[PDB]
Order: sequence, then C-alpha cells, then structure tokens
Amino acid sequence: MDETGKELVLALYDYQEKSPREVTMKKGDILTLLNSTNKDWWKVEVKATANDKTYERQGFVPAAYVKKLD
Repeated sequence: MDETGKELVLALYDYQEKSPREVTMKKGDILTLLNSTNKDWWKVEVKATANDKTYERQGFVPAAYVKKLD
C-alpha cells in the first residue's frame, strides 16, 4: 500500500540538460518519480557521486524519453 506517487522510471534514450531546470539522462538509468502532472515533461530524481558518497538531486526531463517501471 502506498499513499504517494513515489515511483521509479527507467530512461529509454539518452538526453541532456537542455534547460536550466532539466537534468541529463541516459538509457538504462532509472530515476525517482517526483512530478508527473505534465505528460510533456516529468520531474525525476537522480544520485550524485563524490568522496565515495552518493548524493541526491532533482531535475526535469522529457516524458518522451522515459518509461515507468513499477
């Protein structure tokens, strides 16, 4: 049971941060669904890398280059 829209989506094709609010995506990379109120573009969350520590960051992406998994 889940009372939230916190799902996971997989990247279909390779994309880049075309906008200052969008992030770079790569085919095969799965991100966390944050905003899905826009069939056009969807807001996903990715992880960073530094000092052997994986951080977290949000970013918008084209819904035309993504596919929900769960």
